[PDB]
Amino acid sequence: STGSATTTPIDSLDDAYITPVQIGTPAQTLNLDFDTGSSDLWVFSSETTASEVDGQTIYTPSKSTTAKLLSGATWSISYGDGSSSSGDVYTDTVSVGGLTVTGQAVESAKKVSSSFTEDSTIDGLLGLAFSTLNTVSPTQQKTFFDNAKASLDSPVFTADLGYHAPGTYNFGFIDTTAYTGSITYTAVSTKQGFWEWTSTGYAVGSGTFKSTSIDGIADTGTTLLYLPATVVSAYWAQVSGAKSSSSVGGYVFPCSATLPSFTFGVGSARIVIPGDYIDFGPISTGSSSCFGGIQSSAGIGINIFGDVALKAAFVVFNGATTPTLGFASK
Ligand SMILES: CNCc1nccn1C
Repeated sequence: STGSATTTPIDSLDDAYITPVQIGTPAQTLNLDFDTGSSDLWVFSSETTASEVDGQTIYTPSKSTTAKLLSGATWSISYGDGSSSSGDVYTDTVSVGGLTVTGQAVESAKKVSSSFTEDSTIDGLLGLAFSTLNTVSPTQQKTFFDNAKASLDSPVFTADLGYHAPGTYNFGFIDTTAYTGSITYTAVSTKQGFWEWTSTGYAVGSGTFKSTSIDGIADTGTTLLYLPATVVSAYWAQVSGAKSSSSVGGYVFPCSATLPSFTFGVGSARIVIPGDYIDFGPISTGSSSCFGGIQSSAGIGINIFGDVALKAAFVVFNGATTPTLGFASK
C-alpha cells in the first residue's frame, strides 16, 4: 500500500505544517503536525480541558464506532520549545492520504499547554520518530509509520515541505518526479530515538565549503535550523547589522537585509537553502528587526535540521531494517 497527503503551512512564515488525518468511523478529520522529532500521535479531543481548547477541531471517541479505550494507558510529553500535553489513549482507525492503519494508538489530550491552546490551526501531532520515544505508559505504543511499515510497498516515507506553499508527505514510495538529480543517502543512528545523522559541512552564500562533521536530527516538527554557535556566527557575520539578542532569544537582523544562502553537506552532495528561507519576519508587529531562521543549538544539546533546512530538500526517511536518510535537491 501507499499514502500521499498534502501538507500546508499554518501561516505566512511557515511556522509549522499541517496535514489532514482521518480518525475513527465515520471519519473525523483533524489537521495534525507531522513531527519526525517525536513519536506520539495525540489530538485535541472531547476530553481536553474546556478552557484549553480555542478553535481547534477535536476528536470525539464516543462518536467513533471503531474507538476503544486502551485500558489504563496514559501519556505525557514535553517538547523542545517548552510546550507539553498529556492524557489517556484510545485505539482507532487512522488514515493518511489513503493509507489506513487499524488499531493505531490515538492519544487523547486531557491537558495541553498554553502555546497549543493559542494555536488554533494545529489539532494535534503525528509523531514519526522511532517508537522507542513513545510516551504511552505502561505499554509503549507504535507510531503510525511503524504500524504501517510492513504493509507499505517500500518501508519509507518522504517529506517534501514547501516554502510559503503546500508540499507533500508520501508513505510507501518515492516520487521520482518530485526532486532533481539524485537522492544521496546517509547513515542514521537511532540510539536517541531520532532520525540522527551527520552532515559533512556547510557554506555561507557563495563562500567556500567547510568540511566538518555536524551531528543532528532531521526534525519536521521544529521550525528553524539549529546549528553549533561557530557555524551560526559565521552565517550571521555575512549580514550587516545582524546580532544575537538575549532579549529576543536569538539572532536578529535588519529587515532591509538581503540574506545569503546556507549550504549543508549530505555526503558529497550539497543542499542549498535560499536566503529568503532564513527570514522569519519582524520580531513584533511593525518592527524593522527580523528574526533569523538559523539559530544556535548551544542551549539545546543537539543540532536540529528543522523545517528551514528540510524544506530546501526532498527528504527520504528510510525505515528499512537499518534506517537511513536521503536528501535530494528539488
Ligand atoms: C507552539 N508549541 C506547541 C507546538 N505546536 C506544534 C508543535 N509544538 C511543539
